[PDB]
Amino acid sequence: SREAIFMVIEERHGWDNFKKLSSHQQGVIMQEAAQESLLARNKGELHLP
Amino acid sequence: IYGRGSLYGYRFDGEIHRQEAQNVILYKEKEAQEMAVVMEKLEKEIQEWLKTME
Amino acid sequence: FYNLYNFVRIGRVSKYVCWLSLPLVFQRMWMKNRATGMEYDIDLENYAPFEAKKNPMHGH
Amino acid sequence: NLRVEWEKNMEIQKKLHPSGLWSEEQAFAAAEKLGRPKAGHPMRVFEDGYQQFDLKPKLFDPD
Repeated sequence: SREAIFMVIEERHGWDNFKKLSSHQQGVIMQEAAQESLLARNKGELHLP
Repeated sequence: IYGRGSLYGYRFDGEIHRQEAQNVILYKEKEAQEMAVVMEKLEKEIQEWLKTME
Repeated sequence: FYNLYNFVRIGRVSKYVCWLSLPLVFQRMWMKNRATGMEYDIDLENYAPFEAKKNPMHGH
Repeated sequence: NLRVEWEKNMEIQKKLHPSGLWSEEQAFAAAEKLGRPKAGHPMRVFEDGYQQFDLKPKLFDPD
């Protein structure tokens, strides 16, 4: 889940800016990214290639 | 978790929030730099006015 | 305390109702800590400060 | 301590209004930034029946 989270983050927000934020907002964005990845709206909600 | 009020981590920490101390240092430097100029100007004005009238 | 709770034992309605206002205490205990460090927008705080003085939109 | 330190550091460099006071410059700048209406003076002391019990009323004067 970390891999997908940080992929989403670096695509959407950036790793440096993410590092600059607080641990709380870091966790908030991480949870949003985890939800975006678990959902997989683009894969038709399917964790397959 | 209970004392922070956050389930993930602390808040108002980070370079976005830590940099404000250095920003205050720079702002205070600028403020004193301008205040010394203003005080010198006002002191020259007063030293002129008093010794002209008083 | 034993006297008070020995009388609580004898009640009929208060001993099962007057405790239902107590979770609200923990609600405040939690929300206060949530608010002690809540991150907010500087622009909205400067434009719409809550109960700040000398706001002409309030009247003073 | 983190919150109040950040708040004080922003109050010093005039990025944030002082504690308990609504500052004009910061509010006008925030309104310009957010594209919102500026904080006006919507009150009307000369409205009918507002300062009738006022011993020291305010006089109308077109400036």
